[PDB]
Amino acid sequence: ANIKSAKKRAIQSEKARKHNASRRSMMRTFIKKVYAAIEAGDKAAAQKAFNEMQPIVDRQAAKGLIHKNKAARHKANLTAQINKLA
Amino acid sequence: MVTIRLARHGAKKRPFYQVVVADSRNARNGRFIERVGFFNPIASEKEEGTRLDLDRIAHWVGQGATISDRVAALIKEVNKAA
Amino acid sequence: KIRTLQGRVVSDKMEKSIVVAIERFVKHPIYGKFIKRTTKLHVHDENNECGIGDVVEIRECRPLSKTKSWTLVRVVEKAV
Amino acid sequence: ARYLGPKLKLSRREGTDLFLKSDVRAIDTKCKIEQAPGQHGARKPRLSDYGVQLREKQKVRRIYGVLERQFRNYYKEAARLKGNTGENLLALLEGRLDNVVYRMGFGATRAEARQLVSHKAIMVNGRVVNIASYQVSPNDVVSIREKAKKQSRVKAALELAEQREKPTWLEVDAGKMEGTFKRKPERSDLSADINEHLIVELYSK
RNA sequence: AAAUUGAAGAGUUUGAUCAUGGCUCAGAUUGAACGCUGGCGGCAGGCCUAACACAUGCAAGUCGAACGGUAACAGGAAGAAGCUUGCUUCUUUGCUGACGAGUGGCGGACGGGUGAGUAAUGUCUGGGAAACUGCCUGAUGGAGGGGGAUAACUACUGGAAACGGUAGCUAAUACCGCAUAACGUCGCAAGACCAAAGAGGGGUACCUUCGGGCCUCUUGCCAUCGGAUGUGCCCAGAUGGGAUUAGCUAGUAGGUGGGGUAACGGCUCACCUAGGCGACGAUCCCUAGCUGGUCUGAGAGGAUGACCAGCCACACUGGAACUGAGACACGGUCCAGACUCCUACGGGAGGCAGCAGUGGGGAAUAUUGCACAAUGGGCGCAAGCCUGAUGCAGCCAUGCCGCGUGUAUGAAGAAGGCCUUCGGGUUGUAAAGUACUUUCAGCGGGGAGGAAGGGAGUAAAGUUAAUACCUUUGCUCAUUGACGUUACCCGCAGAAGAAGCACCGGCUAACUCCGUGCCAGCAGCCGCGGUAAUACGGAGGGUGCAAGCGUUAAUCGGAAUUACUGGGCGUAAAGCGCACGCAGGCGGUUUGUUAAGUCAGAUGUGAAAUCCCCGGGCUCAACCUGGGAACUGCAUCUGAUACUGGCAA
Ligand SMILES: [Mg+2]
Ligand SMILES: [Mg+2]
Ligand SMILES: [Mg+2]
Ligand SMILES: [Mg+2]
Ligand SMILES: [Mg+2]
Ligand SMILES: [Mg+2]
Ligand SMILES: [Mg+2]
Ligand SMILES: [Mg+2]
Ligand SMILES: [Mg+2]
Ligand SMILES: [Mg+2]
Ligand SMILES: [Mg+2]
Ligand SMILES: [Mg+2]
Ligand SMILES: [Mg+2]
Ligand SMILES: [Mg+2]
Ligand SMILES: [Mg+2]
Ligand SMILES: [Mg+2]
Ligand SMILES: [Mg+2]
Ligand SMILES: [Mg+2]
Ligand SMILES: [Mg+2]
Ligand SMILES: [Mg+2]
Ligand SMILES: [Mg+2]
Ligand SMILES: [Mg+2]
Ligand SMILES: [Mg+2]
Ligand SMILES: [Mg+2]
Ligand SMILES: [Mg+2]
Ligand SMILES: [Mg+2]
Ligand SMILES: [Mg+2]
Ligand SMILES: [Mg+2]
Ligand SMILES: [Mg+2]
Ligand SMILES: [Mg+2]
Ligand SMILES: [Mg+2]
Ligand SMILES: [Mg+2]
Ligand SMILES: [Mg+2]
Ligand SMILES: [Mg+2]
Ligand SMILES: [Mg+2]
Ligand SMILES: [Mg+2]
Ligand SMILES: [Mg+2]
Ligand SMILES: [Mg+2]
Ligand SMILES: [Mg+2]
Ligand SMILES: [Mg+2]
Ligand SMILES: [Mg+2]
Ligand SMILES: [Mg+2]
Ligand SMILES: [Mg+2]
Ligand SMILES: [Mg+2]
Ligand SMILES: [Mg+2]
Repeated sequence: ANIKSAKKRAIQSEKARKHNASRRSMMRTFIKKVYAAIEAGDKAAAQKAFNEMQPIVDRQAAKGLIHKNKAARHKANLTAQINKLA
Repeated sequence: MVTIRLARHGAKKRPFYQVVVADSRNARNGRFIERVGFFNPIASEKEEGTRLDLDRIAHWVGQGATISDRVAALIKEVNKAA
Repeated sequence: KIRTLQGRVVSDKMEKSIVVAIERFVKHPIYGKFIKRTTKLHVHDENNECGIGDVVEIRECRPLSKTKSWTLVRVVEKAV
Repeated sequence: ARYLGPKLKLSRREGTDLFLKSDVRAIDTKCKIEQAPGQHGARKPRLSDYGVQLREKQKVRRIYGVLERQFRNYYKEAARLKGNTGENLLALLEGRLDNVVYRMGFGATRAEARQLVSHKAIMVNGRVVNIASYQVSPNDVVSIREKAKKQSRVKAALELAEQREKPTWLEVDAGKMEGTFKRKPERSDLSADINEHLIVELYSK
């Protein structure tokens, strides 16, 4: 890039991209674990995974990696499925 | 940020500023929410040099609009003249 | 108190939905002769209670499908 | 931007006195007024209605020293104004500063009055006005400036002024060389051989 | 009170007439181009064609009051020396004023450009709910205690360069935990869970490791709920041409459920149902950015969308995501392509549809200008810095408006030219001469206004422990203008520096002579020209416009010649060969009811500018501007029930 601020913005955007990718992948991993627990049908294991997942999505939403609405939607969906499970 | 500022239309070497309330991002002589008076720097001294609808100005200021230095100067000068 | 349209059901072969035709008089823009114009709207019909030809009262709502944005408030007359 | 050529030629073409000379001398002692200018002036033209309309417009224009563009704008303004279109056109024409100066008699002719206006010799409300087409309004005071009041031509012109008919709607004090435009002149007080309705037709053909 | 007041025809078919009918002209307007000519000023305007390619220089930075620091310059402090004894000199010391590079915060998503695409994912009008919203603003509370790094830097090192690579070092308002938690999120509840950052100014005492702690003020950070602004989304109507395009559509149409989004949603899936659109024109093709508006028109309309403003789309072509409140991003990233360029041939760089400018295309469209003084915009406590936005200047008669190019007198009707039936007539008061003035240009002198502010001191009121600091309010001082030698005013000189273009057969205002001889030539149509041509060319005279005038191109008008207002069809162009008949259009008469159409009233809205009315300011006008009318519409509500419609009889 030709402009001085443009170069620095590109560098900062790459750094932020790597940090955000790490944290977002962590959150998605913890969600997919509870989805696999649901697909295995154990209420207890899925509840353990859900109550460990809950504090992390709220913190990432508060830190701006995702929206509060997205975190709340995830919590609502998982609670719905877990309660609807036998 | 809502701001109260002057939209200079006038003519060459004969400016006639129009006090307008607008989003600060829009261009100067562009989209404005509401006009609240006028100011003519050149004055015959028998004309109305500045007219300000202070009530609507206060309404928007209370809502949270900021004020350009020149609009604040105009408001202060008219209230001082009164 | 609520904006509303009135029309007749022209087709009900869809699951939980119906298409209603709203007809109105409009003065022709140039010539002037009042001409009938029709607007067909895909309407949401829970319970599929509307038969073809029925006259139904409709109101606008949120998008319910790709095309459905109106819901049936009441049936006015049915099975003419 | 102004007609500078011979003046009596226009009067000969229009077939009447246009007051393009001071008047001190009878115009028939200065030219063959009753004959059209040119090699074939003696022949008489069987003139069409369009011809007579054009001749009427040209007569008024050459009386007031106004060119076609300015006269067209005057007609547009008169048509816009409320009331009889021809009458307000005549009022607008008679409201020119040079015409007012000539009526008050500071110039022997409208051209001399126009030169007086142009050369910073006329004041309106104590302000120097140098534009010929300045519209004078009722209750205006037009005065000769002190510095230009000693010009011999104005003191000469006041005699011709007192020898022609005195307009009703102007009050002129010749001693102080100041005058008051009391009111806009009506149709009846100015000459009745101007067929303004011909001009109204010409600007609607 | 006012918001209108408003409409012209002519030539041409025939031996002559009336009609039908086409062609042509007279009017305005232009982002105009060309030809002849050309003084000044004000305002406005200036690649419509190649979104063709681009040399060069500028168009996005800012904060030391977030931080580590000191490369540079200015100090100081130590510090010896030249030696004049401190007049300087070298050397450290980020100790100070500040600041290159760097981390970090905010801003590059605004401002500016263009109209390729787009016939509806767009725009205009009117509605709506299922959403977000940096900075701004109101309220309510918090603001605890830790941790591991990484730039900068140093060392080594690859490459021609671009750009890198390995190893150590340091900091924060960078990053990550842990504590804390409701009116916040999830849930029916029960509960569960979730955050933060300091910095600056001053300081009575008091403690102190002399750093500070501590008090106070200002600003900053976190959470929730609002306000406003902006944005995303949904519906209806409107929004070109073609029917020598009649059928189109399988995520297509709907449903259940899962997933995804800030949000509803075939947005995406899995399955089920087999639908959806269309003659009220779907689909397909061609063409085109839309609107307020502009030109024209009496009006309805026709055309049009330059400049100003609102909206959309694009940023070499195609595609994609990331950061972020906001982009799938003009002067950001990655990939592909065509180009152009650097080379060590391995590799790389670039995107004027930003401002000037170059080449090219074309009939045709300008300066590689000055300034941040005013209005805004970004950062900042502020000073201030940046700003080809903007304010101004330069170029052009491109348009509109104004002004001058002299005024008066002047018959010997001079001379000369032209005509002459030879007497004269005409150019013509025209000139000359004789009087007068000096606008504008030229020279000299004065001089507004665009300037508000900001900085320093003072004083008073807050302030709190504090007459500190800071905020507000005064008062005092010296200052801030690109334009600019400004507008404007005063003085000098001298009529002195300044008039062209088209036409003259009829339409259409203005006529003769000479030359020419159906040749040369003219022409918008009718038409001219073959021996006296008012039509060709020259002269004299005249007519119309005027610093312009003519020619061409394009739109409306005239054109009632797409006729809705406002036309026709026996013979002039025009009644299908005839009948039935579906969709569609219309429908006898009475009563009731309905309020759909219709009418009345009210509300909201119809952005600003433009048009119009009454005024105001530039010496007038153009131009700028105040208030109003208007924007004939759309939607909602309450009324009227004659007419049309629905229903009933
Ligand atoms: Mg002019
Ligand atoms: Mg242009
Ligand atoms: Mg720095
Ligand atoms: Mg823009
Ligand atoms: Mg902490
Ligand atoms: Mg550290
Ligand atoms: Mg916690
Ligand atoms: Mg933090
Ligand atoms: Mg259009
Ligand atoms: Mg669903
Ligand atoms: Mg949808
Ligand atoms: Mg196009
Ligand atoms: Mg018409
Ligand atoms: Mg885009
Ligand atoms: Mg290009
Ligand atoms: Mg691209
Ligand atoms: Mg993001
Ligand atoms: Mg882009
Ligand atoms: Mg950008
Ligand atoms: Mg560029
Ligand atoms: Mg350019
Ligand atoms: Mg060329
Ligand atoms: Mg500035
Ligand atoms: Mg710069
Ligand atoms: Mg600059
Ligand atoms: Mg002679
Ligand atoms: Mg001068
Ligand atoms: Mg000043
Ligand atoms: Mg004639
Ligand atoms: Mg001959
Ligand atoms: Mg000819
Ligand atoms: Mg001859
Ligand atoms: Mg000829
Ligand atoms: Mg033409
Ligand atoms: Mg017509
Ligand atoms: Mg006919
Ligand atoms: Mg026939
Ligand atoms: Mg028949
Ligand atoms: Mg019927
Ligand atoms: Mg009936
Ligand atoms: Mg109704
Ligand atoms: Mg408006
Ligand atoms: Mg005035
Ligand atoms: Mg106004
Ligand atoms: Mg009825």
